[PDB]
Amino acid sequence: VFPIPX
Repeated sequence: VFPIPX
């Protein structure tokens, strides 16, 4: 989930 790579 942006900004999270996963």
